[PDB]
Amino acid sequence: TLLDFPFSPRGDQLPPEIEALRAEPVKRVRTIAGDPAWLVSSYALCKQVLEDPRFSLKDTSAPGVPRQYALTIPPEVVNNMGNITGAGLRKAVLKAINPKTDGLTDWMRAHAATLVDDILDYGPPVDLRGRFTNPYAEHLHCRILGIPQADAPRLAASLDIAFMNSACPITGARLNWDRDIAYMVDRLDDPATTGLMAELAALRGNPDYDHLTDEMLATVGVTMFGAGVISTMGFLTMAIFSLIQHPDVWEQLRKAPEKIPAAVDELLRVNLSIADGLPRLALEDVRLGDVEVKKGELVLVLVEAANTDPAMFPDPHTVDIDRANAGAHLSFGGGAHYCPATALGKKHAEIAIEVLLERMPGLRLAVPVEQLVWRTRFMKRIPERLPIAW
Ligand code: HEM
Repeated sequence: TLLDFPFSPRGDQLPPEIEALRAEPVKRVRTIAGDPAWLVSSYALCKQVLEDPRFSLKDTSAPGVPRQYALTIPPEVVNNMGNITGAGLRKAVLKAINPKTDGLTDWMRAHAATLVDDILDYGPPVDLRGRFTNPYAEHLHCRILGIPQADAPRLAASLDIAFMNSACPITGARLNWDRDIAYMVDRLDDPATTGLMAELAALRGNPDYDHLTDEMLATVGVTMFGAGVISTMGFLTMAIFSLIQHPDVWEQLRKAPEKIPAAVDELLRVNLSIADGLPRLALEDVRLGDVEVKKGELVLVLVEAANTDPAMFPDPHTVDIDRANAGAHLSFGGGAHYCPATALGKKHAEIAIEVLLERMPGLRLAVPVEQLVWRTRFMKRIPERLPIAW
């Protein structure tokens, strides 16, 4: 029957399957859920799908439609950012994730210094994921949300199930969802709560927002923490791994730290942290390249193939931190559903790389690359541990 998608959980190299997709930039695949989908792999056609309102994100959660994998979340939260905007909270949300809000940029530089010094004090080797990228990501999201740093562990423990890419519903996902919601409701009335959750609590009783239940405000906190932490931890872990795989680039940034912002664009382009496709349901019959896509069919945007399309990025496998169009990568999506937290994502990664170059310039892998354990059937490619020495 059909070519199975996805291809490999290994994040050390592009799956070999990508090369054969170049002759068939729209190809029918069988998904994890066992459903047909169109896998789109050229930069031009991926951009077209992301920018065209005939390709719906919201409709991928409708009942009975072809799926990539099973939902771990209630259906209505697939269009989270739209339910957020619709409810009048967009302003509060966009403020909390702005890296210029309440000294957030200064806090990230300061806290990254603390986490790396704690690692330096213990000596090598350490698991960089467990001891740096996890807490750096989780603590950022505790600060944004206004909840205690000490609660990061209970909320992060959910994400190993929440972002699974499973053929079947997961009983653990519903139990974790209900527990994290109940926790976030408790934070609304907690006198200690600050940040986004304190601003969301304050809207209650404001006549305009009588439609906003405690569960609905709690949904904003839970989904922001989950999406934000898995994305920042996933990307940053694999951006550092890419710098370990390209020591010449690590060395360019040691001598030229002013190039770090541009280097993060080029790492967004080549990193292999995305293990799935960006899903869209066709609202209408659309010709996409050579393929007549039918109304109600599932389309998957393959970011890692788009970002290495030589038509758009000549010499695509070269990591060039001076690449003029590095910024045109699809790793933050595009069109109506473009990541709203790109300023924070970039700044978070820039600062971590800056602090590691300054305080741990001899950073290297502590194990043979083949001894990494790649997480299977998960939305991200990540090594369970990233053992490093210096
Ligand atoms: C740091 C690296 C990050 C990466 C690589 C990343 C990547 C992405 C991508 C690819 C999408 C588009 C999904 C699609 O088109 O179907 C997206 C959307 C989104 N991201 Fe990010 N993201 C990052 C950080 C964050 C953070 C820190 C937050 C914090 C709250 C966040 C919240 C969201 C939300 C709510 C959406 C949905 C947008 C919508 O439906 O309009 N992201 N992200």
